[PDB]
Amino acid sequence: MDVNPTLLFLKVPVQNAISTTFPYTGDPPYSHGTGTGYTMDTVNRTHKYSEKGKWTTNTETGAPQLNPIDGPLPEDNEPSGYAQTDCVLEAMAFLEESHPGIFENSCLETMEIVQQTRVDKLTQGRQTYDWTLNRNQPAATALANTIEVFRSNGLTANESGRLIDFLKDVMDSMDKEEMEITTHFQIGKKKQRLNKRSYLIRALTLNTMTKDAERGKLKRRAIATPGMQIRGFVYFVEALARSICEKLEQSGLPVGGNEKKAKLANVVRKMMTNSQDTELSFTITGDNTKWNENQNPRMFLAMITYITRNQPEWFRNVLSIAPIMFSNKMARLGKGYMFESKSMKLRTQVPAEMLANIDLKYFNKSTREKIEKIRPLLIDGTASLSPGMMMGMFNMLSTVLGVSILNLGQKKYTKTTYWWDGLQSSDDFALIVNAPNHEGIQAGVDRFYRTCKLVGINMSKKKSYINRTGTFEFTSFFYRYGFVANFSMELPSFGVSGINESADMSVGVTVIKNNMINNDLGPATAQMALQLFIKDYRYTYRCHRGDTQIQTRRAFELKKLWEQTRSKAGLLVSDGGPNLYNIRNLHIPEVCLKWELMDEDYQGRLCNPMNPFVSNAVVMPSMEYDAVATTHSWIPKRNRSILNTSQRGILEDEQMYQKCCNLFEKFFPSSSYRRPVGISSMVEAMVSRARIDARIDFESGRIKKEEFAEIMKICSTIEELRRQ
Amino acid sequence: MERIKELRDLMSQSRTREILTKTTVDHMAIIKKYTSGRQEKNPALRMKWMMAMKYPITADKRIMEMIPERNEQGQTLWSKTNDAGSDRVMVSPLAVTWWNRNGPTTSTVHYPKVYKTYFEKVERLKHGTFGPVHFRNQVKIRRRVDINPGHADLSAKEAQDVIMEVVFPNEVGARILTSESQLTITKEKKKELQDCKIAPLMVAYMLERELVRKTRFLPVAGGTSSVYIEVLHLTQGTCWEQMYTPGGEVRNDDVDQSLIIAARNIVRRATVSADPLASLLEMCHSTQIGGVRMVDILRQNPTEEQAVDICKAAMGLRISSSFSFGGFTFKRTSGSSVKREEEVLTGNLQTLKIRVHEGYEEFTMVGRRATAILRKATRRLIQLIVSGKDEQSIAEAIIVAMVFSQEDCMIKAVRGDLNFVNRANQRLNPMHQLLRHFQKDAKVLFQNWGIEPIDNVMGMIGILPDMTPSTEMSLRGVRVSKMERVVVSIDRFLRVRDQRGNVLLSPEEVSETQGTEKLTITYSSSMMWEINGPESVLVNTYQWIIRNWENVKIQWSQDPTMLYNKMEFEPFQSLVPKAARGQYSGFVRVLFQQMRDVLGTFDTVQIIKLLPFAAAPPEQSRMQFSSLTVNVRGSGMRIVVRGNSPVFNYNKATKRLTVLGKDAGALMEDPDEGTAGVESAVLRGFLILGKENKRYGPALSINELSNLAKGEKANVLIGQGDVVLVMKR
Amino acid sequence: FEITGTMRRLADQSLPPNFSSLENFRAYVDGFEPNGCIEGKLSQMSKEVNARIEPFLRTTPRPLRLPDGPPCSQRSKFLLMDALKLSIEDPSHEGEGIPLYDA
Amino acid sequence: NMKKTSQLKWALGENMAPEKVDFEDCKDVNDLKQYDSDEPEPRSLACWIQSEFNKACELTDSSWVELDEIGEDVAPIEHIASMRRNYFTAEVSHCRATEYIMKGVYINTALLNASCAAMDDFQLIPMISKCRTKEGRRKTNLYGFIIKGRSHLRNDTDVVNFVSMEFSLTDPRLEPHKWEKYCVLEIGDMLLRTAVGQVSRPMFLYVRTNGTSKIKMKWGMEMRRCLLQSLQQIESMIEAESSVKEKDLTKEFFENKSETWPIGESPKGVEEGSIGKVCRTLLAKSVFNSLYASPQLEGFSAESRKLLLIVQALRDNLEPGTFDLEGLYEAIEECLINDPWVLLNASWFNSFLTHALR
RNA sequence: AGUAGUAACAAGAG
RNA sequence: ACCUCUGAAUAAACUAUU
RNA sequence: AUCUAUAAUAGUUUUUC
Ligand SMILES: *O[C@H]1[C@@H](O)[C@H](n2cnc3c(N)ncnc32)O[C@@H]1COP(=O)(O)OP(=O)(O)OP(=O)(O)OC[C@H]1O[C@@H](n2c[n+](C)c3c(=O)[nH]c(N)nc32)[C@H](O)[C@@H]1O
Ligand SMILES: [Mg+2]
Repeated sequence: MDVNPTLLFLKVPVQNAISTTFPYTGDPPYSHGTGTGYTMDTVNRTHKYSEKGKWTTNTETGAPQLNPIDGPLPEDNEPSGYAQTDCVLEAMAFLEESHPGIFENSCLETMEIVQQTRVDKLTQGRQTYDWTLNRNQPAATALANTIEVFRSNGLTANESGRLIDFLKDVMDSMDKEEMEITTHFQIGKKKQRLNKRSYLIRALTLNTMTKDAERGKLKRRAIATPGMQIRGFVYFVEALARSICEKLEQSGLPVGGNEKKAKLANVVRKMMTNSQDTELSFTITGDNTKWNENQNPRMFLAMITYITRNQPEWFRNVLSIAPIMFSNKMARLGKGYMFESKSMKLRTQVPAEMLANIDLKYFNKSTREKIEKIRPLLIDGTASLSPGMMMGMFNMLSTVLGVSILNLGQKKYTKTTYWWDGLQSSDDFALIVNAPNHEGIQAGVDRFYRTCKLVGINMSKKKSYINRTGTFEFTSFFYRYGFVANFSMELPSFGVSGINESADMSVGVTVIKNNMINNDLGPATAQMALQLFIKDYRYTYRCHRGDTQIQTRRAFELKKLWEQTRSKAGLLVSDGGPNLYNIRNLHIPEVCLKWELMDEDYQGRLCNPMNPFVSNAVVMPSMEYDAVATTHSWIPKRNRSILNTSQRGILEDEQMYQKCCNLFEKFFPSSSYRRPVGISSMVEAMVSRARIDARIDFESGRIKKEEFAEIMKICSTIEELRRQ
Repeated sequence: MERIKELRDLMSQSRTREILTKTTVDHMAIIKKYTSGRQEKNPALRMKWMMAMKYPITADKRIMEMIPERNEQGQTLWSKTNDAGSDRVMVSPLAVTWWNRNGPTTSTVHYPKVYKTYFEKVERLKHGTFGPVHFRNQVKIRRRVDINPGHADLSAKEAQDVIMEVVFPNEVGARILTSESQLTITKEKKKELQDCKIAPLMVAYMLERELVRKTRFLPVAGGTSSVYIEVLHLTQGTCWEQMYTPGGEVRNDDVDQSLIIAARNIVRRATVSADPLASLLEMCHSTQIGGVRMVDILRQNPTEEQAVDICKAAMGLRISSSFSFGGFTFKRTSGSSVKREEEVLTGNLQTLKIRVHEGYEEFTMVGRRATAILRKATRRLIQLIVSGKDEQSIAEAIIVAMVFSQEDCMIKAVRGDLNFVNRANQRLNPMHQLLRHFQKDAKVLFQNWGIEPIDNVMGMIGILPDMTPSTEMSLRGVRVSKMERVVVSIDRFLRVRDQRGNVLLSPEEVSETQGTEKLTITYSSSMMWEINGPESVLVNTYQWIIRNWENVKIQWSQDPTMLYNKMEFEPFQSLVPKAARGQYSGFVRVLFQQMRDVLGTFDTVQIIKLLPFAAAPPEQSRMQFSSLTVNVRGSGMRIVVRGNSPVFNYNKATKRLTVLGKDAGALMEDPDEGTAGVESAVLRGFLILGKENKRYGPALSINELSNLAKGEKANVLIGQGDVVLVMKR
Repeated sequence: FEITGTMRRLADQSLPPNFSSLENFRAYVDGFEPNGCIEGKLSQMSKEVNARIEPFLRTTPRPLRLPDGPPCSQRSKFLLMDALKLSIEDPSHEGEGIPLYDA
Repeated sequence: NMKKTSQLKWALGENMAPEKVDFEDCKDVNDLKQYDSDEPEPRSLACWIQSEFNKACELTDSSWVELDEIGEDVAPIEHIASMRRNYFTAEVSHCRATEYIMKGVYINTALLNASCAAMDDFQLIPMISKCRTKEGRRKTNLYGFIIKGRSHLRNDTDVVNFVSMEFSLTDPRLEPHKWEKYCVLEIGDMLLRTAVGQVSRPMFLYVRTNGTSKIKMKWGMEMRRCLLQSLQQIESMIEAESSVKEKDLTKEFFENKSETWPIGESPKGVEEGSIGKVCRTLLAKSVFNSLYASPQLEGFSAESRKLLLIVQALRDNLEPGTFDLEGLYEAIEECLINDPWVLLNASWFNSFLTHALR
């Protein structure tokens, strides 16, 4: 008998065994070399989707720009970016007419957000494309470099600390004739002076790379990293789009998890109830083909212009900057290529900046065609990409556009016997169509498809299907008269997370508990998951039981600790103790779970604030998944690859930054608890605080006049040093 | 002194002086997050890779003096190599496990105080009581539940301001504590933490764990309080329920809320029984709320609620015929009402349904800071006489009275983005939303309410829209002044009459809202779902029909009258709209009778779907039904008579009946099932013969079949986009 | 927050084709009212741009086409159904003794 | 540490990477060109992968996993969970897929630890597994040896070369196409007994050069999640039946074996197995997903899930309709190139289509 | 050779 | 050639925990 | 009855020829 696991679906409905279709136990696919090929493919495809548009040369950067707006109406079902501006404006108008006041109230909330947001909002995130180095940097590091460069060039409006003032500084930098930077090499500092067009090309540039560890995709794809100049504008536009989306029932963003599932189920059931019993109902499990390569920044500018009608001019300008910068964007080509000589047995890296005027004999046929197609667009080492939204940006504004198209499906707008509605999340959608008969269903689907074509939305025919309402798929959630559990999606979360011993134990037990609550993880499987996690935890951290003879480097110390302990159950698993977790106590931290079983001296050593592994007191170092800090809350080593580069002065600079920050925290105790705000310098703020505190201590008699005078003398000395 | 000396030291060095001068306080956060780049992408892989290294762990440079370089076996515990970007050194995990057995020992006596929440969890689990495990048809519902209760009358921002005031008095900025709750908690924690010897940051984190509320959406069954949410993995499953009571002390407001929920469920279920009083009594004696018998709670709980008072009166207890509305205790001195749903258009152009109380009534309002006498008619305030304490108390009383009056002016006074659905599209109580909106800013409400001259009666003062004591003109029908349980008898139909003989309460006065309990409500009887939510009621009713299909089918064939009178259908009948119960019952009984007289037209699924609707006393009308409505969380969910439905879909491939998305069980094919496509339980007086037949002209609708006569075959658009041939017997 | 200079020039090139300045486009949008634009565009659009629904019957789907070529070869990191083990009776738990000694 | 001999230097790919130079100093080289970035060579589905999966689903005579301890049971639900977990562990510890899990976890753990510890050394790594026989006595097994090459791994995809020497009794000449990557030796004559007599069979050593990366080694070390993936689905089915039966059906499923699920096919037709058979089959499927992880598998799974959903909608009488079904088929078939596991999955999908539409 | 798959590794840098 | 260093951080939303 | 704290970390989701 040949074993056929797929035959299980003959009796178990596919949604009820959907976990079997996710092979998430093996390693995900990765990208090995460069991303230049994928980036060039994306640029060529984006320009191909708009090839019948109008070509212009940008007067400020010189980049050729393709404009598909108001292009010819398509005659086939191929993807295209020929969105009609009047159709988009009419969709926005009807969305506003069906939900009166949505844009006005969203604009009020966004005005409050714009006026109140601080500059350090930009540090939230992993990487930002640093134009001063032509590569990705940590968001805080990129922001610090940009601020230092702006200060050296007399652009100091960001000293207010507000994000909008930083955006004003960006706008002012756009008008500087020359921007100066500083470069390091093999470690001295050199000044480089960009010109206006060079800086403008750098500021409009988004970095590109490949996406690693992506599930369900046979082929790799390119992704983007926004630069420092555009991040604030994108944040403000997305804040407005979020305010709009919060007021829309069809929106799939920004609600996630159980709240999202409940909202979607309620919306679907409301649609079912509003449907007459004497009419057919069909749901479309729909995807869109190349949503971000067909949507145009000019249409987003039009949407923002319609949304911000009757608003103050400054608000309209600050919202409009982002689509304007996105319609003049450049794309970094990437690493380039590597060339291999078989006879001479050598390999070499070809930078992407040489692809403008490199001989085409080296490349193969497909890459040569890519380079030939993209060479007219190449400028200053980047590619001109006017059409398209690059990658994972303006998702909620895309949701707004999709919801407007869905909203166009009321009977007041269709003006016929059919109507539609559904769900929208960025580009993914689900559509419910009602009609007296099948002809009406076909007509409604056709009208939805053609309206989407008008606004530049192409429904992926090969990835969409339609059936009677009751089952659909939306944003990887499988609905079979209700959302079903999908355990395989959370399966990679089980295991040793890799923070430290205490945090990893907490993560393991919390993941088991959360999957019991949410993903229908049964009690027996929860116990087995706990056993497997304990096994992996003991193997990973070399913390097997003391009464075992697993030969590790740590086994002798654990044996010694086990021998001298009286109450073995009190030892943590990190110390070789037993596992006391079961279903009933998954929610309890380990140190608290076995606190009363510990020896007094072992407990005193474990929870000793004067231990070197963690920076009547308690152990404190950012204590995620670590309720009680012990000696097991240590911090692993950082990567040392930067010591071989020219950026190794950043280590000394950050050491001095940490020193100054800790000294400041010595003056403002609440600084760590809540982020301090202020335009004054650190030394000035500290001196003022010291003076007021010394005066108060003298007044209340906590210190004597001699100490007050000494503090005043030291403050005067610091003031003297401050100027010089 | 040490701080200023260290600052003077840093200002002497060139680079530190540059950092201290050129960096503002706003940019201090940016330089604090400043880093060379922690190249962490796959932390699990990185940890597995680093644990194979000699020294994967960093430690402060004091370890070279606090821990020896080598242990007894000579294994190295630390190295002098410094970590990147710091002066910390590289150490082995052997150093940590050596410290845990040889390091200096300190006194860990303050740890239970600092981490009181986790040890509180430990104590609650330690003293908890486990009951039996019941395998049931669980119906979980995604709802917002609290995982960290925090403090009752506080929000996250208010709690943070209180914490800043308590721990960092000189860093509060411009905030001034206004709410009396904030002042009380601040004084209490300042006194409790006076002369405390813990680090201020740790104290702030303790107060955050103690005072900051946190709520999340979870698929929850049973109680939604924090003590039950923290053990939700333990107590609730997909097919089982574990009876459990936390060992701590239960908050009394949770008890009040759960008692209200249970009383409402019990009263609504009892209203449809033959003898409501006996059913209510036997249900109250079988109900537990958080491990406590319901009767004991009723005997020791002073909760002002209609269903709670009906439950009390049924047991001979004295009741106070009162209720709560917007923080005030209302009591109807005289008058009567009948509820009526009326659709209204809000000021911000929103359409919503409001339960409108008809009739003229008089009330007395009692609050912690104000008192009023209220007289009203249908959506019209006759007069209001407030005698509050200060300006804000009288303002709040006036706002509450205006919202209670359901005045169309109040509805049209709504401005801004006032939402009447949840963030998860769950319908909210309109009155509560209006209260919360007008308690934030009521200038527009007072402006649009109107004005009225006063006649200077008894010296009672007038009130102006900007809250001033005028003596000439006042708000329309508003006047300003200056500053008990009763034995009852309850009828067989739960009608509560005072000793004189006047009616005080009735089942119709019980709210139709279907809420959820803070504390798990355990019901012990044959049907453990008898007082459960509508989804569980529907699923369990159809599963009960499925499991008992043999004898139910036999009874339906032989003695339908006793089958229709089963007590199991009564929780279902509590969901059918009251006005339509008789019509649905009569229609379904006629369908069943036709199904019996037409042999071979025996559709098992049709009988199972339509049986629970026949449990009501039948009313005979000629109206046809294509669908029957069932109230589920306020929205009438239709069950389509022919074909599948959102509530009731039967899958012929799996033979598995699914209700509201919950599996209810698998049917088995009867030998007498009609494998001929002939239907007799779809139209009240018409028998479906087959598919479309063009010979008999165009298709018509179900609602126009009266003109047809005996044997007149016709085509009807019955069902979802289908046309079939029907004939009249 | 004023758009001037380079930003103004970029804004003047971020519009639909028939607009020359951002002020003109803003004036057009501010005075815009929906006047049968979508209906007219739908009438102009050809009937070949449609989403025709093809029924998925039991006779509709076809078997997947597996590629033709030389037969596939084993690629696992170790043998699975052909592995041979030389076993000893060692009363020790998982990973206790020295691997080389056991080997 | 093995001596860096010529045979090991060849077998472990020593000095096989070309010298990294500058484009300035080599641009004039005649054959200098872009790396070979062609598509994978297509391969056809062979019968041995189905036999491998059939053998991975079987019941062994030894227990292959020694699960750790948990806290004592206090709640009644904890006792019910312990009973169900006893059934699950009895089913899953005696499955060949569990032996594969343990073997892979040990091999990948040893490889990763050696790779980090000895960057520039050739380490000899025995392939060791532990089991408990039917009579409960511990037993240590040796499958063969692994020699690790250098492991100066910078990226997560950087390859460390290793040589795998593994004992076997399978003659490589019966299915030569399966062992194209191997050099098979004959190192001895092992004496087996069938029923009563001693039979002499050759003992082969399957030697090949292979490679892996840090990410692959990590996901091999984490191979014990296949147990969770199989058991969660099994318990979901059990609890789904218990919900409508209003009682625990674990014992009824595992002992009475009354409820069966179609799990395979024979010349007669579809064959149905018990709950334990389904558990072992799902475990083997998850284990093979772990052992044969490839982008082709990911693409095929994601693209064929849609077709499964469409077929399910057809079976539910929901009148499903497509728009570009041929496009969906092309997207699915784009992922069927040369991976035996994906080709077997495609054959399974074809069989499912044949059975699900008649 | 092998891993692998649209581009890489089969050590890199000083 | 010895020697020395090093083993590699997309966006948005969400979820979990602190 | 309502109910997006702030921040940090990890995880999850988001495909043309
Ligand atoms: O949490 C819910 C409930 O448990 C809680 N609650 C109720 N009672 C108490 C007490 N006594 N202490 C603490 N908490 C309590 O408040 C929540 C109520 O939610 P919900 O059930 O959705 O609201 P309810 O259905 O009770 O309606 P509500 O708007 O709150 O009104 C309550 C009460 O007022 C009656 N009523 C309103 N109006 C306008 C009336 C009228 O004009 N004439 C008469 N006779 N009654 C009127 C409502 O019908 C209810 O009886
Ligand atoms: Mg989709």
